[PDB]
Amino acid sequence: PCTLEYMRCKQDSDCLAGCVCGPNGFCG
Amino acid sequence: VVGGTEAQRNSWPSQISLQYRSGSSWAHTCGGTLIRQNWVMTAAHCVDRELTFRVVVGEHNLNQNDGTEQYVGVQKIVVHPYWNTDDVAAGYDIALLRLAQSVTLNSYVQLGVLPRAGTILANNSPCYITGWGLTRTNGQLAQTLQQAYLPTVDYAICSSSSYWGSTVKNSMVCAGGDGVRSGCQGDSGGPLHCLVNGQYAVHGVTSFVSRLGCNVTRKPTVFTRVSAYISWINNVIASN
Ligand SMILES: [Ca+2]
Repeated sequence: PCTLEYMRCKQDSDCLAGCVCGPNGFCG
Repeated sequence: VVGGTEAQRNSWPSQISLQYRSGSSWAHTCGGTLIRQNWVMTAAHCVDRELTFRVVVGEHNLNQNDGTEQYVGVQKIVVHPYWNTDDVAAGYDIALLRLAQSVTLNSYVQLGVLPRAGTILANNSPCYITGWGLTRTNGQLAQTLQQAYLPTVDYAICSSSSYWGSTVKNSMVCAGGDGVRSGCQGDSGGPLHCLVNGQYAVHGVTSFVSRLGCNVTRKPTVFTRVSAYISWINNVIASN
């Protein structure tokens, strides 16, 4: 799963659950 | 919200925008439901990051003055004790935010109506998800509040191997999953409004989607079932 919060990130580990950090700097 | 449409302004008066301080401004991260003049219901994961939060009630366009907004800081936060940031699938994705001050109720700002404790909707129940989340995978937040019709997918179907399997619990509500409409990043914590006996009530708190994307066939958007936490919410508010 991947949560539906909108948050900035620098690396995949900055994102929750199975979400990954997109090249635009946000989780998804 | 993917596959939705712009909601009429202030048509979902209990919907709020949860934002965190970003530099010299504020950034929307989640949705939420105003349940008391000084209490907001949202998803626990929306506050996993201990940032500075504020709530915007009566909002429609995140980047334009609509003349109906009220901005109030989040003073206290109560996360469900069983919430585990490392296992969203376990459930308990719910938290209450006590506001710094009580907001003023009017046509644009109204208390959300919650379902009676334990009520579970039948399959294909009429509901709408609302929020400023992405309208497409890899897109940006919606500038205006969006809504999308998302009929429920009952537990029997949703927890079937073809859908979410055991990942979905009875303490959750599934909706959508047609591969076109769904919640997306920025919608978390927001409501899933379902029409029951002429009244729309917030039966869900937006929680998650598939790791494969927001709108994925047989992977309906998953929400925390509000009706499973009525006593919890009351206990938190009563503990004042
Ligand atoms: Ca505005």
